[PDB]
Amino acid sequence: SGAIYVGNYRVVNRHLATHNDWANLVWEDSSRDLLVSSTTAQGCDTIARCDCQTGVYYCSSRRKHYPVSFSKPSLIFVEASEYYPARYQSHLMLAVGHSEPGDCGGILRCQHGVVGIVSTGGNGLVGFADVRDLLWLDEE
Ligand SMILES: NC(=O)[C@@H]1CCC(=O)N([C@@H]2CCCc3ccccc32)C1
Ligand SMILES: [Zn+2]
Repeated sequence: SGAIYVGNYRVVNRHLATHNDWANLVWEDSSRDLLVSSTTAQGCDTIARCDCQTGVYYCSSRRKHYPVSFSKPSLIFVEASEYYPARYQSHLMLAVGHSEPGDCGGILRCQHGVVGIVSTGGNGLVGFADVRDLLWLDEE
């Protein structure tokens, strides 16, 4: 579990969105595993606007933050899980690292701010859903 809280937005994995998220929906994209809902309180996270390929992510299944090198956001084939059939996931970045399903939502960040959140994994790989291209998170 986990979310990004920026301005009056809450960014969560679409497969973990609550009824309150769907009832206050701003934007959702199944192919990216992302959903954004509106909040009453203002959040403290800042989104990175960069092309960094090194950062640090939070792994709840180890209670640890790990430094990682990660690939550029791309269209990657992800195997079937309990939440999605086997399909291509877009805007996904991979790194070598530990990840279990419940690790989804952990933040990946760099020197500029939040880059994305854990969305995929298994077998010593961890995949992050990028949010750096969602410029509208910084306004309205
Ligand atoms: N985004 C997707 O297509 C799904 C979302 C839910 C989900 O459990 N995953 C994978 C399954 C394999 C292990 C694993 C480890 C860590 C995190 C996520 C996963 C991918
Ligand atoms: Zn950066």
